[PDB]
Amino acid sequence: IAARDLICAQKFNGLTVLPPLLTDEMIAQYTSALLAGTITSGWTFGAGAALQIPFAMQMAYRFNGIGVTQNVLYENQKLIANQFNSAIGKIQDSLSLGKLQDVVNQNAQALNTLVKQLSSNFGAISSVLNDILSRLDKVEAEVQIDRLITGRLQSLQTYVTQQLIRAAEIRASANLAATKMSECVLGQSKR
Amino acid sequence: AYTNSFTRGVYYPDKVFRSSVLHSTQDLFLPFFSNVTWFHANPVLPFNDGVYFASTEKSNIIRGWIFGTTLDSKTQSLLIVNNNVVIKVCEFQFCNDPFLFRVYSSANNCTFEYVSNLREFVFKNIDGYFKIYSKHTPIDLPQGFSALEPLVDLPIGINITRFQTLLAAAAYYVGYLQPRTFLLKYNENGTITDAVDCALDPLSETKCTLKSFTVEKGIYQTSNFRVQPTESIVRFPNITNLCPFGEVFNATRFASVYAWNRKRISNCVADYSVLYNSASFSTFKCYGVSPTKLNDLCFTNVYADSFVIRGDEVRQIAPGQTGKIADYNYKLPDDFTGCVIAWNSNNLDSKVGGNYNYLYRLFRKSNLKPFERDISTEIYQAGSTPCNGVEGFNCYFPLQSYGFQPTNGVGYQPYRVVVLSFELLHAPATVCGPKKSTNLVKNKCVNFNFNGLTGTGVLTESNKKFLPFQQFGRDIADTTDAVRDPQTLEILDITPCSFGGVSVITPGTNTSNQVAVLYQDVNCTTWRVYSTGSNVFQTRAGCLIGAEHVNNSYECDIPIGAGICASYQSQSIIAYTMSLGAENSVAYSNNSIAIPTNFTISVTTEILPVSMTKTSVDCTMYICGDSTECSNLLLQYGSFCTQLNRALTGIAVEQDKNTQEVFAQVKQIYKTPPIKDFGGFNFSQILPDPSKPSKRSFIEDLLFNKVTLGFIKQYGDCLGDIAARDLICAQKFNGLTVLPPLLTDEMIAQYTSALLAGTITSGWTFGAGAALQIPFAMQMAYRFNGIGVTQNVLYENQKLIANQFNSAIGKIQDSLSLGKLQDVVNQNAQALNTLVKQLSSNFGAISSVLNDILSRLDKVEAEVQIDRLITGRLQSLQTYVTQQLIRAAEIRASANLAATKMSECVLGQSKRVDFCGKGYHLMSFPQSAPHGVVFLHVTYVPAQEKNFTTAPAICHDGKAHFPREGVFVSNGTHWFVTQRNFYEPQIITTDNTFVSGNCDVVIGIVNNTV
Amino acid sequence: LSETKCTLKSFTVEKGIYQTSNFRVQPTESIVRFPNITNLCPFGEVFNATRFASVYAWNRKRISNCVADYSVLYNSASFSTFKCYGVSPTKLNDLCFTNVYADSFVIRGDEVRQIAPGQTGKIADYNYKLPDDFTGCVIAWNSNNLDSKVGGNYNYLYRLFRKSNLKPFERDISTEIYQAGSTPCNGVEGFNCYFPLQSYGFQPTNGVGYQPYRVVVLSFELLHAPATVCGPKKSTNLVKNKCVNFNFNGLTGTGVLTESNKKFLPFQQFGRDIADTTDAVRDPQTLEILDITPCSFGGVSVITPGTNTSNQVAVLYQDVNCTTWRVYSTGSNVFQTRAGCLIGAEHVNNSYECDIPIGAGICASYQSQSIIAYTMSLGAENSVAYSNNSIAIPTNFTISVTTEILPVSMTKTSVDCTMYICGD
Amino acid sequence: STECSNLLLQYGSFCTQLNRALTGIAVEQDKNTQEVFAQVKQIYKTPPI
Ligand SMILES: CCCCC/C=C\C/C=C\CCCCCCCC(=O)O
Ligand SMILES: CCCCC/C=C\C/C=C\CCCCCCCC(=O)O
Ligand SMILES: *[C@@H]1O[C@H](CO)[C@@H](O)[C@H](O)[C@H]1NC(C)=O
Ligand SMILES: *[C@@H]1O[C@H](CO)[C@@H](O)[C@H](O)[C@H]1NC(C)=O
Ligand SMILES: *[C@@H]1O[C@H](CO)[C@@H](O)[C@H](O)[C@H]1NC(C)=O
Ligand SMILES: *[C@@H]1O[C@H](CO)[C@@H](O)[C@H](O)[C@H]1NC(C)=O
Ligand SMILES: *[C@@H]1O[C@H](CO)[C@@H](O)[C@H](O)[C@H]1NC(C)=O
Ligand SMILES: *[C@@H]1O[C@H](CO)[C@@H](O)[C@H](O)[C@H]1NC(C)=O
Ligand SMILES: *[C@@H]1O[C@H](CO)[C@@H](O)[C@H](O)[C@H]1NC(C)=O
Ligand SMILES: *[C@@H]1O[C@H](CO)[C@@H](O)[C@H](O)[C@H]1NC(C)=O
Ligand SMILES: *[C@@H]1O[C@H](CO)[C@@H](O)[C@H](O)[C@H]1NC(C)=O
Ligand SMILES: *[C@@H]1O[C@H](CO)[C@@H](O)[C@H](O)[C@H]1NC(C)=O
Ligand SMILES: *[C@@H]1O[C@H](CO)[C@@H](O)[C@H](O)[C@H]1NC(C)=O
Ligand SMILES: *[C@@H]1O[C@H](CO)[C@@H](O)[C@H](O)[C@H]1NC(C)=O
Ligand SMILES: *[C@@H]1O[C@H](CO)[C@@H](O)[C@H](O)[C@H]1NC(C)=O
Ligand SMILES: *[C@@H]1O[C@H](CO)[C@@H](O)[C@H](O)[C@H]1NC(C)=O
Ligand SMILES: *[C@@H]1O[C@H](CO)[C@@H](O)[C@H](O)[C@H]1NC(C)=O
Ligand SMILES: *[C@@H]1O[C@H](CO)[C@@H](O)[C@H](O)[C@H]1NC(C)=O
Repeated sequence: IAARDLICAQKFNGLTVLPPLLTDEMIAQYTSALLAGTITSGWTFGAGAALQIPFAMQMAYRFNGIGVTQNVLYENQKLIANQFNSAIGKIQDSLSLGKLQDVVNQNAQALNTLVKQLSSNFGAISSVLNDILSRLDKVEAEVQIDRLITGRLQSLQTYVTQQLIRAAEIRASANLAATKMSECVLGQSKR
Repeated sequence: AYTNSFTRGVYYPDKVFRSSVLHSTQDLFLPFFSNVTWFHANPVLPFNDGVYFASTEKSNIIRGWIFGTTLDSKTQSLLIVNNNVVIKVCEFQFCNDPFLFRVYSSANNCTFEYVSNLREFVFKNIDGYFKIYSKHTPIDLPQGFSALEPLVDLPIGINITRFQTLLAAAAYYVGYLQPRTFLLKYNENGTITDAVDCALDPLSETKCTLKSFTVEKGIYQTSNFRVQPTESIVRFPNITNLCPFGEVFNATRFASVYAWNRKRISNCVADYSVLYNSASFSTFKCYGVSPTKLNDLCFTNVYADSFVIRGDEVRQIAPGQTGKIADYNYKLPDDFTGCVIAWNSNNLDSKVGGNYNYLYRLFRKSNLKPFERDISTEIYQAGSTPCNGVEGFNCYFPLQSYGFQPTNGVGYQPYRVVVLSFELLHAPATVCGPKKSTNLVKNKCVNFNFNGLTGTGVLTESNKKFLPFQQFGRDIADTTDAVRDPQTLEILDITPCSFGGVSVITPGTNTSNQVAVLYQDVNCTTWRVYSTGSNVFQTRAGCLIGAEHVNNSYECDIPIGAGICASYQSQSIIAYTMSLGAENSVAYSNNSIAIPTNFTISVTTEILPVSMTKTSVDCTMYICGDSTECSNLLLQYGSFCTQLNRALTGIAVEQDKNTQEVFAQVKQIYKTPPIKDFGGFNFSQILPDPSKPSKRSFIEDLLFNKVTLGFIKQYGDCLGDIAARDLICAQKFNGLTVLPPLLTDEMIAQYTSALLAGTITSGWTFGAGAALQIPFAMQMAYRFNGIGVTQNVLYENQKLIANQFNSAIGKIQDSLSLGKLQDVVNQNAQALNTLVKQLSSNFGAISSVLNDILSRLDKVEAEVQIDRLITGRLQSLQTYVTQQLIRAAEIRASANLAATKMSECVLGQSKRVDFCGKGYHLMSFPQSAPHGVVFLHVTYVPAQEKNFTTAPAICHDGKAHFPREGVFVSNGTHWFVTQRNFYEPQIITTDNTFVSGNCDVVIGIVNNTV
Repeated sequence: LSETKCTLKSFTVEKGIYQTSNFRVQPTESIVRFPNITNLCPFGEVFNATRFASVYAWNRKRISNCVADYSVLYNSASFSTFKCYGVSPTKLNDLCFTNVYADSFVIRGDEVRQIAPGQTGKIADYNYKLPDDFTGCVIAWNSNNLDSKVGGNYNYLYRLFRKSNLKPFERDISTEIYQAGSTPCNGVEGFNCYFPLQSYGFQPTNGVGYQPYRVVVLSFELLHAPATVCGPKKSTNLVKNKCVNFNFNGLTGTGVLTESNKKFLPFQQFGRDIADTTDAVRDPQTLEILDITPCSFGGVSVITPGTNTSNQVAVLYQDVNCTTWRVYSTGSNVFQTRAGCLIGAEHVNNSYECDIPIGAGICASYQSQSIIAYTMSLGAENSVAYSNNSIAIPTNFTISVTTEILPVSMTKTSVDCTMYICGD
Repeated sequence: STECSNLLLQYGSFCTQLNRALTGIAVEQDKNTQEVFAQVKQIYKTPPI
């Protein structure tokens, strides 16, 4: 069963995956707290104590924010609510995400090619240590084992360098997402 | 009968002086915390790989030792005895009870002779050398750490498996040694004072990896779970006969070279030791295999080729030779695997008068191909004219005859030649060798040898169907994973027996010595662990052993994974689930609102790196030192140092650019105000202090002492032994240097003081051109208008606001008693230190010192080693440069963020949420720090809210009215209109209101009077 | 400037500052320090002995306190085999050797190929074996004139049967009968049992492959511990506080020798650092201990206005404090900064903007015409007339247009690896 | 293989380096998640009405 799993083929050769510290349920808990705060309090909770305010009055504030008078909202409340409900319905209808899948695909591909590069000779007489050691004595075997060692070390070094570059990219994206959460969800943006 | 050693038994591995260092070595050591045996006041004990001996005596009772295999007169034994120190190697005949001088009865021929309160000895036997280390120590085995020093090494050259003690009211101890890895500590004087056994505990593995005797609180990854092989297996086919050595090597008459003979070998056992008493070979050379492995292998397609040639043509039977025989008679491939055997036969093939029975080919149009035979007899044309049979002046008969007389020179004597060709380790094989098979063992980690293929692992029954011509099966990584048993013909799968990840959690060695272990691939709900215990907690990250579970939820202390953390509390380690935060709720309704009635002024600090250290490298000095030979060999890699230096120079200029674009935003320098009277606001703690050797403020001074880090280091400064501990001019004796920043710290402080003066005297006008003066209180009133509060609110609470600001700015300097800035320094130091440390690697050569290599080998033999060293060291430098580039990019991102923050938070008022602090931003002050910048953010925070009833609109007389600013609130009886961020009710009248409705459509309208 | 030109691989240089090689120093003279020994090594007793031992009971003797001048063998001894393993034959005259043993025996002509680290056969298996990590030399020569007698010399024996292979440098001198059929063999012989030892029959009229050969094996260690067997080199005086070339007991190198304060234990001769290079040594004659320091140290930089403007340059020595001789050349003007010592530029007292950055707040520029060094200026000095009842308000305005430039893309490339690496 | 394990010790300062880099990445990921999602330390209930 180890000859087809492709996961414990990785970890029979020393490659392992570590779990995240926060579980998906805890993340969903955080997002639910954010939604409850923004719906009940407006943008007050993002600056200290959360103050309650009726939702229609909050949307009137947000209309004053974009340069329209608040009586325009109160005279079209039902049309606005219907439009919002229909729009969210369309959003969930459409859902029947390649940016997120690309990261997973890249990580899997990197680990799999790392496993695959173990069949190279690197200039020796074979890529199997046991075959080399079954036929040659110590002095004649060091010369081949050293070539294999150098090849596999440079494989690992290449993998680590690529991982560092990808991590820097992901950090840039995470900083952008944090700023978006801070400025679009906890307040109204003018940019 | 049994005792415990703790840290007893350690010797100097080498004879080289070291001091102030930690060194890691592998040798045969007595394992830490092992059980030794106790003998009171003799028996015969084994001698496995070496012995640790100790004797606590008071009257010189222990006297000596005897070593050997059997202690009779059929083998040699070693006697060491005091009585005069006497050392002999003889064929002694010993007694059952030897005591001291009736120790032995006879002494046959000898090959070695030398007659000449806690005593510790170590004995070893390597390469015919009996090595002894010893030490004495004045005072139930005691405790402590002492290191034994080399005593003697004797060339006895005997085989030892047992030993015994010689006795004339004492005790002695016996422990056995195993190959281990130790981390020893040398002190200032060169004495070994401490050691760590790496293969004892996971904590010991962590200590050996960190190369330190202390560990800081955290969680560390250790080696994967390892399992040892229990036993060994041999499985060859069943064969009885012996290979036909007599028919090949003892044949009556051999063939001619031009018609060499070939025969196949199969179904036999290759036991060539039967040739030792009858055949001596002048040539025996093998190509694809070592001569010392032949007894362990099996061979697939075995052919033997025989012929006869003359004495000095034997050198032509080799893969790549030219000559008469190699060209026209017999050629070997370049990829030949086999053996060539030749021996002189002047007694059989020589006759008086001349033997003319052996021929060879002298003329041919073109060279043969490997293993091609040509037995033609057609005349040879050598003049480009017809050659129809007749001979002479153009035509020769191709074949010539050897003439072998008994009285020739050795170069013209007959030689018999055999060539054996075979294949190894790919297909089924019927010519095995003289090894004996054993039983087949399944479902255990064992050592196996299947038809010469050796390995380790677990064997299981398989379901694959090999074709008859296949014997092995390979995986995608090119390793064998299936095999066919050569006797039962069943097929087995081979699986490795090492699997699973392991981690160790520690609170710090300076706190406690207890640890927890996480097994990441185990479900205890279980035996794949080093040790079980009283408490075993199962998580979804693995199985944790050594920590107690609890049901309450704290914040995280040490992250373990999947929502579980650990901490240290009679005192134990506990595991819990991390809490996200407090549990709160909001009293929401459709006609209720809360409005603040008071406020607080808060000051918070933010820290950002701006720069890192600039370095340069002299590659010739790092790679070659000062060897002219190495310097001349390095020129064949010349296009690789300029590249590294270009990258480093780019980084070095980038750092100064970062500092310039963060701090030199204003080119006008504003002097500090001569009179400091700003509506009652105290700035003395952040303005420049002129009563110091610098112009740094109080807070800046507190900041600069909180980071531990430019200087001129002279040659005479660390000339001599002082270079062996500085750790800085150890770097720069190898070509690594640090360049100073272009702007000094005083200049940076000058820029920050100009910024503060501008912002305190001008507001935000100086960041857009000419700086215009304005009283500070009016500036604060403007900043209050900025966040949506009226300016009269500021003017009526000026004393309270000023007092709050002063107390808040005092709290910051109180608290200052910065790991983000220290991390950069630590990383930059560590990288260079490991670069210096990597110069002790061999990289595959015979030594890591150029001078040692060049003191013993000459040019041609020395290039082969110097080139390996050069490749390794170039790789080290390239790795360092790449990591530096990545870190520089990260620092550039941080510096750009700091520049934007200086431009938007300090030179103006920000509307972006949570960009210049927490709350509603008012204003910001920068301070300079080592390699970074610190921002003091001042924000407005509403407080002390109260409840009110609210309506969206008010209907007077059939018309709708809207507040036009703020909200309508009611305190139970009356209706007022107020502002959002501060309670300030007023009368609802026609100027604070506008009418744009008919009072028929607004939901929630409440009618009142205006 | 020439080093900069060679590094850039160009005959022109643009205005700026360039890093050059570190400050190098040449060694003045050479030193040799061996121990004091008078005697000559016993070549006659080993190579000229009347009778050697058998291969199964080979002989071994220790060599110490002598000088190895093997040129004395040229007059009398010709060798058919001489091979060395851990060292080159042309370096033997400059080295010292630590633990020297000589092992001697006699074998037949065609077995000499079996005295090597990884050989198989009768002698390598049952009689005499070498390690895989052997460091030493093997010497063999024909001796048909001494060990051959008419009718057959039967004094030399070897072992033909043994249960298992010998370990390296192991001797076996037993005489017990050998069991070859798995039946009791209590002394009697025949059809299952053999006496383990066989005898060479050496007659003068044999083939060269059946003639006697005398074999000596020398084993020693190099460059780790104290040594008493040295080559025929002559010592010189000890020189301190100068960069010299040294040869201490065969270990060669360069640097400065200084008196030390370390106490080696009697069994130690050298000392190492974390980098695994030798740092301390013990003089083999006075028994004092010296420290070895490299004599190359310090960074150097060159400031140039551009070769198309002028050929004159300034040099910054980054590890020198002229307030001074660790410089290539002195000059009329020398300026001391906290970045190093600058030689070839005139200091001035007025402050400009930066032109060429030097470090720690100092820049340089081209001024009859010379290079000048000053401290960069941060900008103009202004002030604000602040009071508690005053304000300034603009009365006019200006419209300004400014430019900003940003990169968006770079060039796209591809590679054919087979074409770059292997051509065709 | 014990032989390869004993031969690899002449390259011992190259595994710790790789592992340090990977550990840095691993902690960076958890930091990213915290700084994106755990912005508010107060947990608010979903409204009852
Ligand atoms: C009697 C023991 C002498 C050994 C002294 C110790 C080390 C000398 C090492 C190598 C020198 C080889 C000496 C044998 C003569 C070499 C052949 C020649 O003459 O060119
Ligand atoms: C005719 C039998 C063919 C040999 C069997 C096939 C393969 C065995 C390969 C090598 C071992 C035999 C080498 C000949 C003996 C020389 C070694 C010695 O005695 O010094
Ligand atoms: C050792 O002594 C025994 C007994 O006389 C003798 O047979 C044997 O040949 C001797 N061997 C050696 C090497 O001296
Ligand atoms: C070790 O060296 C120090 C100086 O480095 C010295 O003070 C101390 O006495 C020495 N220890 C001894 C001699 O035991
Ligand atoms: C060859 O045959 C002869 C005579 O039968 C025998 O004495 C000798 O030992 C044999 N040698 C080999 C190598 O078979
Ligand atoms: C094989 O035969 C062809 C034609 O008969 C000839 O040209 C060629 O030389 C031969 N090969 C060899 C190796 O002689
Ligand atoms: C070897 O013996 C076993 C019985 O122990 C038998 O099954 C097997 O067939 C024999 N060898 C081969 C190649 O079949
Ligand atoms: C562990 O084993 C138990 C018992 O079968 C099972 O319920 C559980 O799903 C397994 N996995 C974990 C993570 O506990
Ligand atoms: C607001 O808080 C301050 C304390 O900072 C207090 O002195 C003041 O009385 C409070 N105002 C009211 C109206 O309670
Ligand atoms: C400002 O604070 C300092 C620090 O305590 C204090 O000495 C000074 O008196 C304060 N300013 C005034 C005007 O009191
Ligand atoms: C407002 O009322 C809610 C419940 O109606 C209460 O929980 C809250 O504490 C009140 N506000 C204040 C400031 O007390
Ligand atoms: C509400 O306001 C009215 C009008 O100012 C006042 O008479 C009454 O006392 C207030 N009630 C409370 C609870 O403040
Ligand atoms: C307020 O509106 C209600 C609903 O039409 C009406 O009955 C009531 O009389 C109004 N109040 C006043 C004071 O006009
Ligand atoms: C061996 O001794 C003889 C006679 O004493 C002498 O002639 C010969 O030169 C010596 N050979 C050596 C010392 O190699
Ligand atoms: C050493 O002695 C033991 C027991 O006497 C024996 O089994 C082993 O074969 C001997 N070693 C050698 C290399 O003969
Ligand atoms: C060598 O001679 C010196 C005197 O020049 C003497 O001090 C020294 O002891 C001699 N050699 C040794 C090893 O002592
Ligand atoms: C250079 O030497 C002078 C003379 O002693 C000394 O005052 C100064 O501190 C040293 N360092 C620098 C950077 O000038
Ligand atoms: C303002 O500047 C313009 C020149 O751009 C000038 O023509 C105009 O007279 C100025 N206004 C006053 C009031 O001086």
